[PDB]
Amino acid sequence: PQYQTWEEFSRAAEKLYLADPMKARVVLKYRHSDGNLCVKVTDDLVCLVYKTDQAQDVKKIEKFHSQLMRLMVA
Amino acid sequence: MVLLESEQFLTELTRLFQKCRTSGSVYITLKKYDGRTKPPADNKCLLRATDGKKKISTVVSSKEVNKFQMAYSNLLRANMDGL
RNA sequence: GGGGCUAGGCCGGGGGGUUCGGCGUCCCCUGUAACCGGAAACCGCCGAUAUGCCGGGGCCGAAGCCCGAGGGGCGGUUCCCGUAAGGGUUCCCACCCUCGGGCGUGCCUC
Repeated sequence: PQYQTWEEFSRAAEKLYLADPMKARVVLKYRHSDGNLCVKVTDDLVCLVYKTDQAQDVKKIEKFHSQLMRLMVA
Repeated sequence: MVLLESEQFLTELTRLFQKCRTSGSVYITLKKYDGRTKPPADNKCLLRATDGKKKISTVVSSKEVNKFQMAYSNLLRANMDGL
């Protein structure tokens, strides 16, 4: 299930994490030669995915990665 | 595989992005890590990066998060361009 | 049950290209807590028992490993409708679970 509304994608992602953090993983994939990136979050049953080629997302995403470490760590 | 210091993972990851501009994908897996080294603390996160060929990784824990978060968040921003 | 062993297992898997065909170096999609080093498209190891070769290391250890069915799921792909965007669909499938089989479940000691 791909998302478009980033702000919802996060809202799911973090719930999927909170539900089972030692199961849930978070992948990021970037491809300069195609000028686009993808972000995946998943325990191995449910899967949440967000593809984009928009400069504006990099911030949301870096401040999402930034947001998730916190919770895994503390 | 290359398990690296939080600090050195970044100068590696940053050097990785630069190999894969004219081609290749660059992955960054990031997940909660329980220190496991074979088949019991839980206060650590783990980052893997790879271009399909060379793999690097690092473990980040509470003491070095605020430092890492910043320089990583800031790293990504400088290297995820072309959009 | 505890201790000491050995047999063995894991240290990735898949799609494309190429091949008579099976692996690899190439490209691509993807896992792990988890391999280092060397050579390889004038080719490297192979022959349906083919699913790589050589050198070195770590871990696990009778632990496992392999074959089949279904479900979750990713990336492809077949065919059909459409002018297109889209929509339906066939067959594979990283990653995960369930069930069912096959080989193994050894040696010593307290």
